[PDB]
This record gives sequence, C-alpha cells and structure tokens, in this order.
Amino acid sequence: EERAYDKAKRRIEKRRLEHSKNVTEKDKLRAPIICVLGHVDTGKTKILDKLRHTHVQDGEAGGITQQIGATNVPLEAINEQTKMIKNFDRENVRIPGMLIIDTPGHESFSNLRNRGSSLCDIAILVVDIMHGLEPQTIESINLLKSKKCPFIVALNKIDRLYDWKKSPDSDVAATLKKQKKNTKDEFEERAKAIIVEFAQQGLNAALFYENKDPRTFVSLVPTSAHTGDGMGSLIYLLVELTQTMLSKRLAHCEELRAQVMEVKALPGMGTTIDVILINGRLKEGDTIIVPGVEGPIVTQIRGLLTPPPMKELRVKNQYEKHKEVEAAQGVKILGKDLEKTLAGLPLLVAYKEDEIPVLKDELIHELKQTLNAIKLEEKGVYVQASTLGSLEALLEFLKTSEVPYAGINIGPVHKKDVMKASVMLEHDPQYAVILAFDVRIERDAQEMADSLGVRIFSAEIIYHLFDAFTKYRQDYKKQKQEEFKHIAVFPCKIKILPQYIFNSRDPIVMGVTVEAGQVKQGTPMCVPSKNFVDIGIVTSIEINHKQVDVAKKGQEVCVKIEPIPGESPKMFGRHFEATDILVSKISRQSIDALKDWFRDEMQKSDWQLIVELKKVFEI
Amino acid sequence: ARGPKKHLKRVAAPKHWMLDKLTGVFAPRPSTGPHKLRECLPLIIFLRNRLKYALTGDEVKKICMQRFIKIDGKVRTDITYPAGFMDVISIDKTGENFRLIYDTKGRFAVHRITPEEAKYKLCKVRKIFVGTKGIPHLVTHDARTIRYPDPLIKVNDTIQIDLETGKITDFIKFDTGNLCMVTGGANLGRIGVITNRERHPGSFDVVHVKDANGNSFATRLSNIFVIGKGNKPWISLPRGKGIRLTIAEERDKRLAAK
Amino acid sequence: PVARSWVCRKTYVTPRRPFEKSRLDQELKLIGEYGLRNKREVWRVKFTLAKIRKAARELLTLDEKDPRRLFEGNALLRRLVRIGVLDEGKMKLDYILGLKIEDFLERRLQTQVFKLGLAKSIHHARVLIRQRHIRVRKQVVNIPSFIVRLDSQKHIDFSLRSPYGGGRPGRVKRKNAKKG
Amino acid sequence: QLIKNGKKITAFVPNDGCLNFIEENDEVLVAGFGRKGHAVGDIPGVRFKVVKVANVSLLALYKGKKERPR
RNA sequence: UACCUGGUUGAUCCUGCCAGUAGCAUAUGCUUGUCUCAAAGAUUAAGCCAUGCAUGUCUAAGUACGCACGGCCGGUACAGUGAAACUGCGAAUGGCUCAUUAAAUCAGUUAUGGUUCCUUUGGUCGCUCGUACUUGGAUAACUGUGGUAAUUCUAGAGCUAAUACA
RNA sequence: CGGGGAAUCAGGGUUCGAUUCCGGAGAGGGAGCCUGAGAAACGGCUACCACAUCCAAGGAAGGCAGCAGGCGCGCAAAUUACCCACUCCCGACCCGGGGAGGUAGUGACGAAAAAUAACAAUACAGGACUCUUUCGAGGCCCUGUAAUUGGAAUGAGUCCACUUUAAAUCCUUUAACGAGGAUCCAUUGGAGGGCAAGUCUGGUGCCAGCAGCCGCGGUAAUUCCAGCUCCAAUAGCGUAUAUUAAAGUUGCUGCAGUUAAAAAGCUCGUAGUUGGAUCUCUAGCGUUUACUUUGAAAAAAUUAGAGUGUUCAAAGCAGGCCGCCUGGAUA
Ligand SMILES: Nc1nc2c(ncn2[C@@H]2O[C@H](COP(=O)(O)OP(=O)(O)NP(=O)(O)O)[C@@H](O)[C@H]2O)c(=O)[nH]1
Repeated sequence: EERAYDKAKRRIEKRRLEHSKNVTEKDKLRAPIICVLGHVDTGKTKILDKLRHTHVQDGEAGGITQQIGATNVPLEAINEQTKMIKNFDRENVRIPGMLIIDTPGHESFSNLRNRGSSLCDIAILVVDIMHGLEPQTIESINLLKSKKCPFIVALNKIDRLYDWKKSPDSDVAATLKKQKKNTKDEFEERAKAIIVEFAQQGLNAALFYENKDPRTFVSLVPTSAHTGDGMGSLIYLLVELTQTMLSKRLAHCEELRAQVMEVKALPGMGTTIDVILINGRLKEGDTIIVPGVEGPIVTQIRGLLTPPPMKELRVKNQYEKHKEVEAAQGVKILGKDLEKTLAGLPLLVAYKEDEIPVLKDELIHELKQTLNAIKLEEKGVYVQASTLGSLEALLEFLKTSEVPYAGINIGPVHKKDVMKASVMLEHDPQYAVILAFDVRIERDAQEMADSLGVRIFSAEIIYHLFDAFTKYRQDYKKQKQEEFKHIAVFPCKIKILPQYIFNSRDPIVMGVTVEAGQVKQGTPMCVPSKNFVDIGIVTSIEINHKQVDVAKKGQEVCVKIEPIPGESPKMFGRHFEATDILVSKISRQSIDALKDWFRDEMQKSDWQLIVELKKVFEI
Repeated sequence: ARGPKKHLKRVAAPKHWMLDKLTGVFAPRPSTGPHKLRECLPLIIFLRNRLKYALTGDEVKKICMQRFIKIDGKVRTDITYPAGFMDVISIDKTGENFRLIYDTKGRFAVHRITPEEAKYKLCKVRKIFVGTKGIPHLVTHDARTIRYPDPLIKVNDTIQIDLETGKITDFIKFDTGNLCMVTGGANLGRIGVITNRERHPGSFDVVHVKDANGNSFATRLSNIFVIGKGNKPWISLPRGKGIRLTIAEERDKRLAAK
Repeated sequence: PVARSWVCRKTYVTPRRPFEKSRLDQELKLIGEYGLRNKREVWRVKFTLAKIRKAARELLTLDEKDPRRLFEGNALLRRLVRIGVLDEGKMKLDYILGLKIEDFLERRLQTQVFKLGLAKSIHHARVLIRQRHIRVRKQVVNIPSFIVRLDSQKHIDFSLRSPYGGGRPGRVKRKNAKKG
Repeated sequence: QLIKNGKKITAFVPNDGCLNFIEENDEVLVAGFGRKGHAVGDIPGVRFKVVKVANVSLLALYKGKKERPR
C-alpha cells in the first residue's frame, strides 16, 4: 500500500532522471510548433492552404474559422518549395521539419480566449497593410510578450494596390524592385509606420534582410495572399530562425510531453481528443491519465489516427490508422469515457507501474477560469458545441452577457438535452433554451422541443447565435412588459395646482404637479386622511394640449381620469379637497411586480418614497 | 430455408455414432450415397472413433487419400462417404475386412470377417420394375440397380451379390420360419425367426419374430431383413448372437466377469 | 453456437424458517461434533440424504415383482453398502428410510482421519487434509468432504512427501535448522 | 422529473441528513419504496425512494466511503 | 418437510385482506483471498452507423508463346514452378435477430397413385439402316494510345487459346 | 415467433420459454426481377418512400437484426484482440480460404469444491470423575476476553524450470523466498414483537430520524445518532421489481352466497349439462362407438436413472489389467 506508493514515487523519480540523463544532442532536433494569429479577415488561414496547396479553403460556411488544427507539413514540401528559389543548404540534414498550428482570430470569444495552449515556438503575426494594426493584434503581441517566446510578423495584402505587377513564385526583393518607385516609397512609408507602431509597443522590428540580428530584431516579411510571393522567403526565414535560435530546446529526448489540444465528437468514434505529440513514445493499448473537468480519467488507447500530410483537421478526411508513432506529430486519439475533459493541459502516459497519481492540484492553480464554473445547484440555459473550444467561447459570452448556465455537452442534440431544457421550464420559462453551435439537430429532439415549450438556437456562424439570443432577450422583455402591464402601478405622489379649471365628474380633468416619482397612464390613485377614498385607473396625462407618457418632476399636466365602474364615483370638494394629497395605490403584489423585471425603466434615485409610502399603507 | 442444407450440428447427429458433446459444435455430415443420412456411418467416425487409427480429422483424409480403403471392393477417398448395413469395408494394407452389422443395443459394431467372406454381401430388394423392351429390373436397400433378375425374386426378398461382379449368386424368400434381423425402431439389431405377418391394407404390415431364447416381439415390415435360410444364417453374427438379454442379467454377466 | 455444456446443479436447500431455536442448536451440534466450516455443509448432506430417501419412497409404491423396482432398488442398496452407511444384513429397501445425517457425516475423510488416530482432534484433521499431508491409496487428496468408500478405508496414510510422514523438514524446521 | 416519460413524482430520501448531499437540478436514480407501489406507515402520497445521487450511492455518502464529485 | 406467524377489540370467537417467510430471475448497493465451470446490447429503438475484417477456389488430368526464374539439346510442337486472365464450381450453407404471424407458424400422425430435385451411388450410353488421322469464327490475358475531379468506371487499336462459343 | 424445454411444486396446478437443438420468418419500409438444380437472394441487381456520404455541382456511391467498435435509447449487457491447431464447411482441391468455430481479454448472470489457523506447556477464589462428612487432595476428560511461553505445518503472494498450447495464458508439477497483534486484519444486515440477539452507557427531546406490518420518538428512548457487547448467514449479504409456493384468498381434487361480499322480483323456454328398473362367428364377419389392457411408431440435448475415485463435487463420457478385457445402458 504506502510502501508500494513510496517505491512507485521513487521509480517515477528514477525514470524521469533516466529520461533527463538520456538527453540526445548533436543534431536530429524536434519539429517546431509554428503558431499563426490575426484579427478577423486578415488572412491568418488560406495562406496555410497556399503553403500545403489545398483547393478547399472557402468550404467553412463563413469567412471565419472556429477551431485549432495542425497542418503537419513534412520536409518533401519544404524541399519542393525550397528548390523553386533555392537559397541555402541543399538537402539539409539538420532540419527536423515544419509543424504549423492554425488559431481562430475574433473580437468575440477574445481570440479563442487564448491561452493559445502556449507552445508557440515561432508565432506568425499577420499585419495585413490595407487596414494597419488592429486591437486583437496589439492584445496578441501583449500575450506573446507576457510569456517571452520568439515570434515574427508577415504582411498579406501587398498585391492589393491595383498597380502591383503580379509575378507569382519569385523573390520579394526582386518583385518589389521590379515595380515603379512611387509604390516602393508608399510601401517603405507604411513599413516605417508599422516599424514605429511596433517600436512604441516595446519591440524592435525591421524588414527581414538588413542586419538582421534576430536576437533583439523582429523580421517584417512582406508576403502576397493569393499569388504566393514570399511563401518561399517565409519558410526559409522560419527554418533559419529555428536553426539559429532553437538549437538546444528542440532536442529529440524521451520525456512524456503530450498535450491535450482539442476535444471533438465524431460519428461512430465516440469523443476523440486532438493531441500535439511533442515528446513521449506512447503505445496503442497503453494507459493514459487525461485531466478531466470532474477529476482525472484513466483512458485505454484503442488506436492512433493521423490525417494525410499537407491536410488539416478541418473536414472529415481519410484518417489513417497507426499502431505506434514517434514524438514529432499532431494526432487524433480515441478510447472509452473521454466525455468531460479540459483543453490546453499536459497528458500523462502510464505503463504498468501500479497507478501513478496526484499531478492535478499542481496543474489546476490559476487556470480554473474554464467549464468547471457550472451551477447545477441553481437554474440556467443549456449549451452545446461541436468542439470544447467553442463551448468555452459560448460560456464566456454568457458570463459577459450575465446569464447563468445549468448543463453543457459535446456533439449533436438528443431528447435527454431537450428534457433537461424542459425540467428547467418549470423554474424560469426564459432560461429553458438550448444554445447549439455548429452541431446536427435530431428529429426526435426537434419534434420534442416543438411539442413542449423549449426553443433551440441552431447556427453555424457564431454571430447569428449571439444576435438570435440577444434578440430573444429583448423579445421576452417586450413579451413581459406588454400583457403584464398596469400591475406595476409605479410610485406617484401628486401635489394639486390650485386655481386650475376643474371638470367635476365623467370624466375628471385635473391640473396637477408631481412631487415624488413620475406619473404615467393606468396608475390607480387614492386620497388618505379622508379615510382612504380611491380613483381607479388614470386614462390620459396631457401637458397643455399635447399628450405625454411621463411627468417631468414638477409639470403643469392636465390629466383626464375616469373612475372605475362602482356604485358611485367620488366628487371634488365633497370627498377630496385641493389641500388633500393624491397618492398611488401600491400593494405587496404591485411592489413585488415592480421589484423584479422593472430595473431598467424604473426610477433612478427616488426609490425611498416606496419604503416611505409602504410604511403608511402598512407593508 | 433456401436450397439444401450442407452442415450438421453435433447434438443433432444420430445417437448410434456416440459423438460426445464437448469435442466440437459440428459433426461429420454423411454425404449423399446408397444409405440414408440417419441410418449410415461416415468413414471419419469408423476410422477415428471406432478403429482408433486416426486422432484428428486430418489423419483420416491422410489415410483415405493414399487409397488404402475399399467399400464393397471399390476405392473411396471421401472421408464422409456413407457405408451402411451389410457394407464390407476392406483395408488391404493391413489385410483387415469388416462387415457393418448392428449389435444388440442398436449401433454399428466393429465386427471383423475372414477375407474369404469379404467376397459377397446380402441385400433386401426394395422394388422390381421392368422397362424399355422388357428387361426387368431390381433395386435393393443399398441402391444397387441390377438388370435381368431371377423371376422368383419378389419384393421384400433378400439377394446375395458377389462384390467383384454385380450379379446375384443366390436369394432367400421372405416366408414363415426364416432368420431375420431388425433395422429400425426399439428392436433394432435383434436377430430372430419369423412366426407370421398380419397384412393391413392401405397401412404398414406388422410381422411377429421369435428370438432363440423364447422372446417374442413385433416389428414393421420395412424394418425387417432376411439373413438366413430356415434358422442357419448366410453371414457371421456379431459378438452376441443378436439375443436382447435384459439389464438384470446384463448386470449379472458384468459382475460374474469381474 | 458454442461447444460448451450448461449442466449445473444446486447441492443445498436453505431452511423454510430462517430463525428457529431447536433447529439452529441441532445444526451447531453437527458442526461442533464434525468440525464443519459453515451450515451450507450440513444442508448439503441433508439435501443428498433427502434425495436418496425420496428415491427409496418413490420405489416403494411400485409392486414387489416389477423389474424396474428390483434393478433400481438393488443398485441403490449396492451403492449405500459400497459407501458404508449399511451392512449386508440390513440390505432391504425399507431400512433406507431408517438412516440419518450422522451416518453420512461419519464417512467424511476429515472424520475418518480423526477416528483412525492420524490427527488428535476433529479440527486438526481438516487442516492436516487441507495441507496435503493425508493420502488415500497412492492419491494425495485435500478435500475434507471426500466421502471414503468401505473397501478404501483400510489405507489412509500420510502422503510420502509430507514432513509428518515422508521425512522432509518444512519451512519452519529448515529456518530453525539454518539459524540453529 | 423522470427521463423516459418526463412526468413529475415525489421521492423520499432514506437515512439521516441525506437531503444535504442532494442539490436542485441533479441526476437521481429512484426505486420503489417496498410495498409494490403503495404508501408507507407515516409519509402519505409517496411511492418512491432515492437510491443514487449524481451517479453515487447515498449509503456511500452517508457512511463516508465516497465524497460528492466536484 | 402435505408447515404457518404479527396486525381491527376493554377483552373474545370469526370473515377478510395488508405485513412477515422461502425459491427463481433482471437491476442495483456495499464487500471481495484461492480454484474449476460459465451467461452476457433480448426487453426501451427490427433506431442510426465512421473504420477494419467476415467467400473464396488448381489437381499428373479444361486453356500456359508473362524470361517472373534458371534448365536441358541445341533444327527436338509442348522440360518444369507459375503471376495474370478465359473456363468450371461455390457464393441459396453458415451467422445474426424475433418486426411480422392466432387453424397461421408449429407439434404428433399420414399422403404425393398429384410434383420437382445440383450432387453422390448404381443402371444406361456402337439397340437408330441414313476433314473424321480432328472443321469454323471471335475475344480476354499481354503490348500500345486514352478520357473523367471522382468509383472494384471503361472506349478505341494490334496479336493468340478451349471441356468457352459454334 | 411455435415446439424440444425452464422455474416452482404433497396430489392437482400456476408462471415463463427473444436466447446455443428443430421448424418459420426478415435483412431500414414496400414492390419487381436477372443467373441458377435451388433465391422473389439483399456482404445480387432495378425503381419508388425515409435517412444520408463524396463533389470541380456536370455526376458518383449507399445498407451491422455477421465479428469487433461507436452513437442513441434506457434500470439493463464485454475486446476496433490472436489462430485455422481442434469440430466441420466450401473449391478444379491431401496443399488454398472461413470473425462458422476455436483460444485469450472484460465478467460477484449464476453453479461446484474450498483459506482467514492447528497442536503442546504454564495460572485459574475455572468445570466434571475419585478420596475426606467439610477444609483440602490428581499427568483421568473438557474450557476461554492470556497482545503469557514454545517450536512444528503451511497456502496466499514473489519467482527459476518445465508441462500445457498454433503461439501464449490459466491449472497441475517443482527449485529459491514467504506467518505472532500468524497488522498475510471478513464483510453485509439486525439486537421491542413477528424473528435469533442488551431494560448496557453517552447524545437528541413528537425536532432529527427509525419502522415491510404493529408501532418507537413530547428530558431516565429495550426501537433514533454513536460507543461497547451479542445474534444471523458467511466470501458473500442487503435493497427494488416481475413471478411461484404460502393462497382451501380462483377451490377439478378443494372455497363461499340467512346476518361477514354474495340467490336473478317471479314463472315459462331453445341451445348447453344430466337422466329410473330390466335383455346369460361362419376368405368375409359380429350393431357401431367411448372406456380399459397389450403391441409398433415416435431426433438428440434436457429430466429421472445404470456403470465409472474429475484428487471429491458441479461435471465429463470416459476408462480399467500385465498388446489385452470393456462402456457409451434403461425409463
Ligand atoms: N489579394 C488578397 N486576397 C486576400 C487577402 N486577404 C484575404 N484574401 C482572400 O480573401 C478571402 C477570405 O479571406 P481569408 O483568408 O478567409 O481570411 P482569414 O483572416 O484567414 N479568415 P479566418 O478567420 O477563417 O482565418 C480568401 O479568398 C483570401 O484568399 C489579401 O490581403 N489580399
């Protein structure tokens, strides 16, 4: 037991010491993890499709992307695009090979709430000339500065001038020097502007072939989006930068540094995890401890799936089965009970060393700002998303918009999900909704939702889901205000304006000035002191001749009032005099009605009169 | 189901083979031949289970494909070939000849014969017909169709055929006071003498047989086979003389031997 | 379809009334006298006796000249003479009904090992058998519920390998001999 | 509210202080009380009793052999 | 082992059910040292399926001009092993599941003298009164030119076999 | 789906039978057909209906209720494993192939055997047997709540070597190690009655809870939450739910109907059921049945049951003797 635990800890220590003293040096380095960030529609992706030469870019059902993925380019492609311009080191032995990871950029869900699972060895920042710098670009370079990693900056829309001589697949220096002079001056002016715009943000940037001294300097590489001029210069500078800088960090050692990157629900596969397998020769039919939402899960690997080389984790491709796999690749893993898991955490692979635990409180420190904040105890909206990243994005939107959420799930919508939305319906009718992002609605779920009072918000583009939800909030506010009206009588204290033209009865035309609160139509009124005599439902409030919705805290409003059908209507002089005060009839029902769901239209700093009038009306 | 069945489950095989439950799921499945699937014996069973020569199924085809085994003086390499009642299995390698006779308890017994007796076989005639310019024909229980039979041979008579040729040497009429053997029902394998038959028109004829030990039993006509003329058999009998002795003296005999 | 048999049988019947003084006593006497592990072992012998008695009872109803009754009766009596709960004198079917649980519990290897004076207590015998010290004929048995045959009684000897009989010191004696 | 037919029932929590371990909007396995779908000696108009809470047995939470998953 | 016990009353004797008692199956709780035997997505959804596999096959004995191999003997049509393809046979068995189905299915008993039947095993196969020492044409395989984003898609061109087709 | 059967059980019965053997049916729903001896075939095709895959938008391709596996559904069910070696099937075929099938993995569905100590030596204001009237006397026989004393025996684990196996595993076999809180630790439910076991001691105060039923809790709780002790079954024991016996509370055997629940308000009457004595063989018959006794026919498996030391047993159909003598009954 404890002696097995003690020797288990000591043999773990032996293994990691062996895996530290192993340490293979002298070339054969690890493939760097090249990250790519942007604003919204800069060109952070589709440049990757141009690198890998993939025809399908526009097949996203929208201009924006909503997931992480690694394209996995391997040396033949590097050599193929290298031989085109042929700079340095023909058939270089020293190159591991390239691994590019694509990141989705957007204002909402704050650039994938990133937290870009760090591991951004070489970060590529699209600047995109046409629009200059962007707020997500400044917050991205702030994030890149927060954890000090080396990153470079690439331009995208250099050909978009109308006058660029589009000579594709050639040197940037050549293509720039083969244009007219005025355009070069315009490019060097906006280059200077970008250099100053980085210089002010605690950087030192320059144009990729001057000095260069990339120790302190950063490389402004001009690239064309559509044509592909600079793609050679890009991959050259990437391999050069990685060869020069990352000489020791990228050693092919034998530690266990597999990281959980994405979680996906695929048909006939269960719940699959995309992992960037960096260090650790993990085997098919070997136990792994995946860090979960509701504690860690012991998972048995059924097998290793990899997409074809120069292809993304975008569209369901012919994923080839691999029994085992070396530590330089990004692979998809599937097993048993991978339901609730956390993204951007390291993955421990375990042999038969009798259960090696307790590495979670040492990970879960100040990264608790995730799905774990679930209020099953309380009420809330139901949320579903294609991948986990999207689910986090929806929850942090709900957090920002101030709405509680009860249940969350990954994959398509089912009859249990609409039943959880139904069991909510009893508590708060508004909250009984399902926010479904880029997932297949089922017929049985949809027909069960339509048969009950449960609405589902289906949308592939996240803008539609946000807009649809907010529209529903305003629609429910309108649906609440109208058809549940005049019960919130609203606080009203009227002072009589003496020597005004009175209409006696049927109707009563009364010239008044409000002293406490504001006065609108349909508020019942009462006179105290003379017992408690009542005038039910004021019909219209008018200034001089014109109609008004509210009183302006001391207005000369002539109000038309028709007392409710009783045995006798009340008369001026006989029952109530000009000296007597006019006070609104506020009860437990009315105060409770105007307490909740009247906090936006409700008065600003006059509240106290309610507490001051409920005490005299006895509440 | 569609078309004919090709398999046979082990427990669904006929009981007189004495296949055990655990050895497999399937059985031998006797192939089409002269004798019925229910009332035949695959060579795989005879070699492997009865003679104890082969251990596995491969050794049986390794024996048979080397062409050491004849049935009625004709070489058969089919390991699931049906050899039934009165069929003479000949192993000319080891010079051993067996005739398939049912024993008292109602199963094919490993009954050896002299090589001189492995020359002929007895056969019960099923029908008699004539056709195409009137050469009369005969058909027997082991499906041997013979042309120009002796006109004294009527239906339910027995004929003795030389195995090297296909011609009738001698024949026995089915009359009162003739040695017969039962080949179907409760009384299967019992040898006795005919006393009488009771003809039931439009139904099965029932015969009464008296045993050598004063035991009298009845049987259907179809399950009778004349083996001897008068009381003397024309073939050798099994270890027991076809005498159904009861469980009482079965125990007495077994305890006496001990 | 699979080439496996599913022929499994329950060997004990639980009592109708779970808590009943007079009964619990009677079972605990049997355990105490013959050092049995649990009340399952008493119910086992009750169930086997009951089945033998039911077989005798359903044989009695048939006529005295019936071949089936004669054969079955003789076979049952032969087996009960063979196991050693009767003798040649009292070998009538009627006397099968006059047996009891004591007669069957006497024939346990545990009981015989105690009664022949190999073990010096009813509890020691069960351990000695279970520890692979005892052997019948040339066969080393470690089954307390081994029901000994009448003719197999006259040789229960210590298994030759055994320290007690065979002449080879065990772990304790070896360890004490090395540290001696 | 049940999962299959989605209709409302009232279930009696068994042992002392077991109500503390349950919270509103949790997944709960309920069993028949014992009298074949009839009432109990004291508690009127209930047929059912809670056996598991949030995929954990109430006996385990009562005896402290497990802890409510967080 | 042909068995009963608590509960209406201040107490009694009843009718009468509720409760207890034991067995058997499905679930489930907590516990779990050794060894043999062993059921297992039937109930609800005969609801829906990614992926891999589950039906193929050659002897001396239908067709061998693939140098894919080396071998005679060198004027010997065809030494042999044999991919590919044509030809023959199998794929209608096996396995799965229980939606259907109420004199239907099915079970025991009889009938085909009212029918078909690959295969095996026997019988029959100059019983017919009128180029033969071996007749004719093609198409695969192979070579060569192709189309389509795409499939176990296939067109055109040049040879050559039969137990294929005549 | 129907049978062979299963659970329960005095005799009679009641309930279950999707599920390994037999027969039927259908491959998402219907319909139509080619080939062939055999199909209205779906791991064949053709169309429509419902779902759904790829796409260059022109067209292309679909069928797990085969084995794995996944989603859904729900209280409810295993590995994307290895092999044709066994049992058999198919082919031109001793030679090839087979998720039929076999072998492992998951497996407290359930069934059989069976650990968690045994013996010896010490003292009892211990018990019985002998002496003395009592006190008080012993190698005659028992005893425990001794962490007292002692060596003897040993499987669980660790791990050579085999044997087993297509290759492995498990078992059996056997070197080395392995028992003094033998801490190498036995649980699950009860202790008022039903019903075996405490009117012991803290706590709470008709609150918390227990309680299948009757009932217990309102300041001395035999029943709640705990401690200690005891009882029950024991590697298992609770709980829920369908079902059987109990139920002579579905009554044919075998129940009720004056008042407990119950005989129509009354009579006629068709179908239905029931119905008084009596009558002592010449190849065809005798007036024909029901009834009863005998005979042949009736798949194995299952059930009863003969034989057989699986090390015993549940099982299995084997085995036994110094090349032999057997069995694979019987009902
Ligand atoms: N000429 C030119 N085309 C551009 C430029 N930027 C984008 N495009 C084109 O505009 C279209 C949509 O841009 P896209 O690459 O999807 O932008 P993104 O910022 O990568 N989008 P996402 O958020 O999905 O990553 C594509 O056809 C792309 O090639 C640019 O600077 N110049």
